[PDB]
Amino acid sequence: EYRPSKPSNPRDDWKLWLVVNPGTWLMPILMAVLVVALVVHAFVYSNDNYNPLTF
Amino acid sequence: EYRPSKPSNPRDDWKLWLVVNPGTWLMPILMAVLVVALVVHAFVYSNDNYNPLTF
Amino acid sequence: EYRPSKPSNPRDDWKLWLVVNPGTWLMPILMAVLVVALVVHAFVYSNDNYNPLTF
Amino acid sequence: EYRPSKPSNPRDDWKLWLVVNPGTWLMPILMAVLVVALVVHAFVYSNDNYNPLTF
Amino acid sequence: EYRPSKPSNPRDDWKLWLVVNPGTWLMPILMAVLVVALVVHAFVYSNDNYNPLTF
Amino acid sequence: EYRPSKPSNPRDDWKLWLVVNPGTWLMPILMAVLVVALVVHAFVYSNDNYNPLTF
Amino acid sequence: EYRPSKPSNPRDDWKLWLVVNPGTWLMPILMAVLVVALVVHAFVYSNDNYNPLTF
Amino acid sequence: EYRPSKPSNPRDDWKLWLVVNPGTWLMPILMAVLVVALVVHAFVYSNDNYNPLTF
Amino acid sequence: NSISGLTEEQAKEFHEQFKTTFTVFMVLAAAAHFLVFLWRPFY
Amino acid sequence: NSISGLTEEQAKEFHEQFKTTFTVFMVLAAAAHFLVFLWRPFY
Amino acid sequence: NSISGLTEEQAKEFHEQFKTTFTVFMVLAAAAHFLVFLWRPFY
Amino acid sequence: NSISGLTEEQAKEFHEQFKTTFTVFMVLAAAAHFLVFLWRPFY
Amino acid sequence: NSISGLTEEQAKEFHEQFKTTFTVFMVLAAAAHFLVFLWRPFY
Amino acid sequence: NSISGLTEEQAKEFHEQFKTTFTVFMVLAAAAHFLVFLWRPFY
Amino acid sequence: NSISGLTEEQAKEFHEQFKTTFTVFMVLAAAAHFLVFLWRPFY
Amino acid sequence: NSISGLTEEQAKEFHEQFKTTFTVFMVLAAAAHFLVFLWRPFY
Ligand code: BCL
Ligand code: BCL
Ligand code: BCL
Ligand code: BCL
Ligand code: BCL
Ligand code: BCL
Ligand code: BCL
Ligand code: BCL
Ligand code: BCL
Ligand SMILES: COC(C)(C)C/C=C/C(C)=C/C=C/C(C)=C/C=C/C(C)=C/C=C/C=C(C)/C=C/C=C(C)/C=C/C=C(\C)CCC=C(C)C
Repeated sequence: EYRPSKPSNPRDDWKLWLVVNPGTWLMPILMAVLVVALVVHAFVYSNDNYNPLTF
Repeated sequence: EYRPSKPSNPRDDWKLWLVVNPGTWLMPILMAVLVVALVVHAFVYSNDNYNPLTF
Repeated sequence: EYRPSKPSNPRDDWKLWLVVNPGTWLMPILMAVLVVALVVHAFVYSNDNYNPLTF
Repeated sequence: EYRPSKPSNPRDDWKLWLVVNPGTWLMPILMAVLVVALVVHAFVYSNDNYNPLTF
Repeated sequence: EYRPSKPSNPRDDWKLWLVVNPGTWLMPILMAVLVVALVVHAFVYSNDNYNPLTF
Repeated sequence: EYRPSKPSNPRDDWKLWLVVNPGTWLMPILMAVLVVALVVHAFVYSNDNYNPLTF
Repeated sequence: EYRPSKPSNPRDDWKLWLVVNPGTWLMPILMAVLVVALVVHAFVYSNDNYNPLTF
Repeated sequence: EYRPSKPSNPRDDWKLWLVVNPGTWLMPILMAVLVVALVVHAFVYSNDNYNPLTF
Repeated sequence: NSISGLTEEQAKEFHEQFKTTFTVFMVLAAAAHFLVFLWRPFY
Repeated sequence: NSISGLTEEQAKEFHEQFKTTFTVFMVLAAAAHFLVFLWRPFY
Repeated sequence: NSISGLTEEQAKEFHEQFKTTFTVFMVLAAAAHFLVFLWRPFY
Repeated sequence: NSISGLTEEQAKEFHEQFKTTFTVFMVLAAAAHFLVFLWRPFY
Repeated sequence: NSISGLTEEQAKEFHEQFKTTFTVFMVLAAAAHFLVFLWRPFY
Repeated sequence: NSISGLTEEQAKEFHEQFKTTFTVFMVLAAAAHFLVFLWRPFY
Repeated sequence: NSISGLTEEQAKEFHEQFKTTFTVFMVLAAAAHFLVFLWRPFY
Repeated sequence: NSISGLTEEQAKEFHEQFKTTFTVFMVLAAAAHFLVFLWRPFY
């Protein structure tokens, strides 16, 4: 029956927003990225060599 | 009464999206995978031998 | 008054989906199972004998 | 004015589902029980005497 | 203007369910109590004197 | 244009429930207070001098 | 096209509640502040010098 | 077919609120920023040199 | 026009079962505390 | 047309029970602090 | 007009399966406790 | 047609109580900091 | 008038795929346990 | 027909206050960093 | 009348992009594992 | 009849801003990695 055409990326990337409503998901996406930044900082900051706290 | 036919995978895999609305679930799926990547990194990074922090 | 018949399992197992809408619950079920796998890995991986990090 | 009759348990137990919609609550109930099993395992597994990791 | 009468407890306790819909809140209430039991167990179990793990 | 009159507390306190629907918020309020009690207990119980575990 | 006038604070502060419905957000705001108080207490209480537990 | 014009920032920044309803998202945004402040404080405060607790 | 949406009759019937179950939970908890005290005294 | 949807009468009746229960909670908490102080003084 | 929205018949049928599954879960848990006790006694 | 759904009058009345309660919270917090400083100086 | 809203046919079709996928997951998990046991025996 | 449901006018007015508050937050944060640096240098 | 609400055509189109992106993610992950193994062997 | 509810035009306009902001975030992140490497080399 119906066969989908192969998508071309990044040309077709905008079609993400035909699935994902950014009204609902943009802030959760940005919060998810913030969580990653916090977790990465937690690991790197924990090494005394890689943190600014020198006093 | 009605007996379901045996599905063929991966041919019938697209039928996941007849159950799971990707409008609702794509971002949670990707966040779940991100959480896995963070947890895997937490375990591996914790080993000093497997992390780039060398200073 | 009305008395329910004894169910036969696994014959009647499909009736779970007459109660639980997989549209709502399939992804949470799979995420719950993922959480179990992460927690099991956390315990087992924590033992140095059972993890691949050998360098 | 109205006085409720004393319930008889377990005879009247099925009336739980007249209050709690299992469509909404069955999966959360099962996830809650899973969480208990994980927490119990965490405590017991933490004792080296009670875990299979022997290598 | 309107002045509320002093309630009599436990006689008026059933009026909780005129505010709190148990359809929504009974399972969360029971899960909250479960969480308390888990936390209490975590503290008490952590004392080696108060746990059954003796092997 | 319109200027609000200064409220008198505790006389005007009942007006909280004109903003906050206790149908939605009473159980979350009580759960929040429970969380505080658990956290306070966690800190105090952690001191061996302030816990009943004497065996 | 339309250019917004510069707001005057604190005169225009009440306009927060034209954006944020306190019916939805007052309890979450107060819970957020409670969480801050718990976290601040956790840090300060952890210092033996700053806690009342003297026995 | 349709090609979007390149946005100019910060001139077009106000268009965020055409996507993100601040009625829903302002408090979560502010809570997210609070969480960052708590986490940053947790790391910095943990260093004895950078905290006021001197007694 | 109750806040919960329950009738008086529903609230009273719900409360009657709640009290029954709560009472049994408390009796069991009391028994548990008694046994734990016999096994390992506290205070 | 209240933000909560409650009538004045509902808010006042709710508040009256809240105050009663809150008061008993606080009295019990005060008693608990008194007993804990007798058992193990603090400060 | 049930709080859940279920009919009596639905609640009873649901309960019948719940009891069946719960019973098997408990039997399996009992077996697990027996085996763990043989492997590593507790108390 | 406010984003929140509140009228101007509701927002202003809400804000007036918020400010009152916030002010008392801050005064109490200031007193708490003063007492804690007397008990255990910091910095 | 199912609690889930699914038809019998939908529930049965859903269940058939669930069983297939579950079975493959379990077979893979069994293989994983076999390999891990060869690599590092447990018990 | 905006995704948020806001009018252009609402979005612009919201943005104007956001920018004002954000600016003051950043100025205060900058002052805080200056003071903390004087108290305890970092780097 | 799908459980998700998607048409067959939407599900198939969605699946086609999912597979494409998933495939690239897996290829990148495989490359990452290769590089990490060269940098720090495991097992 | 999009899954998201967005028009093609809305999705494309949204994507155009997303790409712009994402690009600046990545450039800043790249600069941050460069500076951190100068301050404290890694690997
Ligand atoms: C830690 C020190 C002691 C110990 C001291 C105590 C003490 C003291 C108590 C417990 C209690 C419990 N302990 Mg213990 N316990 C120990 C070690 C364990 C171990 C273990 C791995 O070693 C486990 C798995 C448990 C497990 C349990 C649970 C069965 C129970 C908490 C239930 C609950 O969550 O209520 C909270 C959750 C809810 C209320 C949610 C709903 C749960 C159900 C639906 C309750 C409805 C009641 C209904 C009427 C039951 C009808 C059935 C029949 C009449 C029985 N204990 C050791 C030996 N334990 C408590 C108990 O017995 O409660 C009665 C209790 O007071
Ligand atoms: C840690 C040092 C001390 C100790 C010092 C204190 C002090 C001080 C206090 C407590 C309080 C409590 N302690 Mg203690 N406590 C200790 C060890 C324990 C142990 C244990 C495992 O050893 C347990 C299980 C507890 C348990 C408890 C709870 C019963 C209570 C907190 C209830 C709550 O969550 O309020 C918060 C939750 C809510 C408000 C949610 C709703 C709960 C219910 C519905 C309240 C409604 C009130 C209503 C009017 C009650 C009517 C019934 C009858 C009139 C009684 N303590 C040791 C010995 N404990 C507190 C208390 O007594 O509060 C009154 C308290 O002030
Ligand atoms: C820690 C000390 C012991 C140990 C002692 C015990 C004891 C004692 C018990 C377990 C139990 C379990 N253990 Mg163990 N266990 C150990 C080490 C492990 C390790 C490991 C990595 O080493 C793993 C992965 C597990 C895993 C498990 C699970 C299979 C099980 C908990 C299921 C659950 O979450 O119920 C809670 C979750 C739910 C109820 C959610 C729904 C789950 C399903 C759908 C249940 C429906 C039942 C249905 C009728 C099943 C039909 C299928 C067939 C009839 C089988 N154990 C060591 C060796 N283990 C428990 C068990 O066997 O339960 C039966 C149990 O009592
Ligand atoms: C850790 C070092 C010090 C200490 C130093 C401080 C300092 C400094 C402060 C506190 C504050 C608090 N401390 Mg302390 N505190 C200590 C040990 C304790 C112990 C303990 C177990 O030992 C406890 C239980 C507490 C408990 C408390 C709370 C009563 C209070 C935080 C309330 C809150 O969550 O606001 C945040 C939560 C909200 C705003 C949510 C809503 C709460 C209510 C509804 C507020 C509305 C205000 C309204 C006008 C009140 C009207 C009533 C009357 C006018 C009183 N402290 C030790 C001795 N503590 C703070 C305080 O006093 O705040 C005023 C404060 O500044
Ligand atoms: C800790 C000790 C051992 C180890 C012992 C085990 C054992 C034993 C097991 C695993 C399993 C897993 N391990 Mg391991 N594992 C180790 C170290 C690792 C490391 C690492 C960083 O070193 C990683 C990344 C992993 C990762 C994994 C996952 C691939 C897998 C758990 C999947 C899951 O979440 O199921 C739960 C999540 C879900 C079910 C959610 C949905 C996931 C998908 C969609 C499942 C659908 C199935 C479908 C039919 C798949 C079709 C595709 C093809 C047929 C393959 N392991 C070390 C070497 N590992 C488990 C496994 O293989 O499961 C099959 C397993 O039994
Ligand atoms: C943010 C969301 C809304 C808004 C909603 C509200 C609401 C709601 C309220 C206000 C209130 C105020 N708003 Mg406003 N407000 C907004 C935007 C603004 C802007 C701006 C330029 O954008 C400004 C200038 C203001 C200004 C003000 C103040 C006039 C007032 C708060 C006074 C106060 O808290 O002290 C500052 C207090 C602190 C910074 C904390 C102090 C704690 C101290 C430091 C404890 C430590 C002591 C201890 C000893 C430590 C040792 C010393 C240390 C080294 C310091 N708002 C936006 C539009 N605003 C409040 C008000 O009007 O009250 C009457 C009020 O309730
Ligand atoms: C850890 C090392 C240093 C320290 C170094 C710093 C540095 C550096 C900073 C702080 C900042 C903060 N520190 Mg500190 N701080 C220390 C110890 C403390 C202690 C303590 C228990 O000892 C406490 C309670 C605090 C508390 C605080 C907060 C007041 C503030 C973070 C607010 C926030 O959450 O923004 C994030 C949350 C939000 C944005 C949510 C909304 C909050 C409100 C509504 C903001 C709106 C702004 C509006 C215009 C305000 C109008 C009012 C008047 C103009 C004032 N610090 C020690 C001494 N601290 C930060 C700050 O000052 O920010 C301005 C900051 O940059
Ligand atoms: C810990 C031991 C090794 C290490 C070994 C590995 C190994 C092995 C892997 C990673 C992987 C990752 N590592 Mg590493 N990594 C290390 C240290 C780091 C450090 C650090 C602070 O030092 C950071 C920030 C990272 C960061 C990363 C991420 C870029 C990536 C996980 C992405 C993810 O979340 O997928 C999960 C999240 C999602 C799938 C959510 C969606 C994310 C996007 C949208 C994916 C869509 C794919 C799409 C087609 C991309 C198109 C763009 C271009 C074609 C590139 N690594 C050290 C040196 N790292 C993984 C990877 O490369 O995946 C490809 C991987 O397999
Ligand atoms: C730990 C070792 C190093 C360090 C190495 C790095 C490295 C490497 C990086 C950071 C990055 C960051 N670091 Mg650092 N960092 C250190 C110590 C700190 C300390 C501290 C207390 O000492 C703090 C507070 C920070 C804080 C920060 C953030 C400003 C930033 C992460 C933002 C984020 O969450 O993106 C994720 C969150 C989101 C994407 C959510 C949305 C955030 C906003 C809205 C982004 C939109 C972009 C838009 C175009 C901005 C326009 C404005 C102007 C053009 C600037 N660092 C030490 C010295 N840091 C990262 C960065 O610079 O990113 C650009 C980065 O790559
Ligand atoms: C029409 O008629 C109707 C409507 C039907 C009538 C019916 C009415 C009914 C049924 C109506 C019921 C209404 C009912 C049950 C009310 C019940 C009300 C209670 C029980 C109040 C209780 C509050 C308690 C608070 C706030 C507590 C704050 C604590 C705080 C902040 C501590 C913070 C602590 C720290 C940070 C320190 C941490 C230090 C460390 C970690 C060391």
